[PDB]
Amino acid sequence: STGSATTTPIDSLDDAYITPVQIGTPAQTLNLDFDTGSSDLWVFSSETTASEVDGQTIYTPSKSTTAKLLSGATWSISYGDGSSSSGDVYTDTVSVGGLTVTGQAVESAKKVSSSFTEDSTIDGLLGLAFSTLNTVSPTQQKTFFDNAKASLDSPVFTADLGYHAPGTYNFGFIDTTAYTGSITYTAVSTKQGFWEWTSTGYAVGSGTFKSTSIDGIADTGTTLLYLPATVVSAYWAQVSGAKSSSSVGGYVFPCSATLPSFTFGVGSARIVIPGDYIDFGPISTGSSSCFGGIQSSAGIGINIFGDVALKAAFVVFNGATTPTLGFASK
Repeated sequence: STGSATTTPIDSLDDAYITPVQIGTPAQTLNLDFDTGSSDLWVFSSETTASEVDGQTIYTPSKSTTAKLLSGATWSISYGDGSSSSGDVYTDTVSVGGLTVTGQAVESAKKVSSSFTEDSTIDGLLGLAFSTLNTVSPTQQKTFFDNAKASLDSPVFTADLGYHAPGTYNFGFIDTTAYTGSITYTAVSTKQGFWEWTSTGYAVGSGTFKSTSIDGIADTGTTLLYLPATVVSAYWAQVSGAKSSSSVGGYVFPCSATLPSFTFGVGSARIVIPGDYIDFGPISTGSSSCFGGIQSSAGIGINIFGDVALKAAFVVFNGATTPTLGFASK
């Protein structure tokens, strides 16, 4: 089997991407944030505290003839950005782009943090990291991909995120028309539950490539590119007037600037992030100070190849017995 679904930016900045997902019988379609940095499929629901729902579409398990309470199971998750959610668990039929999993754990939110409430466009998350990170207790549950894998034509999914445009998540096949050149594959460590890999270095603009190992995670659920402070300083030094602002929470730059590109290495291959992908717009409405899309990972404890990086590539998440990651230009 295979599946293919379009993923759409939630706003003009590409702050996140939403993908429609069919849950239950008859189908209830929710727009979920596919997140290769976590491993829970959770949704706003009829059980979510009413004051914490503001415009989201909810899953109502009582209206699904295939929903079953997973007795005694609860979940609770906290994300790197400080947001969180928790609740109980149903199993139900879940389909993405024509690919169907029966008996998928659907984690129903009883509580969500303010950041989730305040974002009316995201109805929940669909985790695509390794199932070892799943938070369901006392019986850990499998991700949608893990459940689908054996049935897929090939045990892979691909992320093809757009810049200020829709893109595609495919399951079970590699669309050879969706990228240019070849796909370069690179080793993955699953030790921390992430799609963790080592970039071979970077360049800023038309500058020389610096060969240096940068361990980090491929994370579709993180907006920005978080890299070591040395790398980030080298980038922003090429933008007149750019500075790190403790009050804003990262590097800012004059909105009048033209940003240089940023290149990262994948083995001997190179992925070029155009400068415009690094512009996250005014820090507040009407400001001439703009927020940067490359930020320091210092104090995160891990480097994160988030959407800024991934949307410059066609990315293969290869879930073979020994997982790997592939990157192609596009």
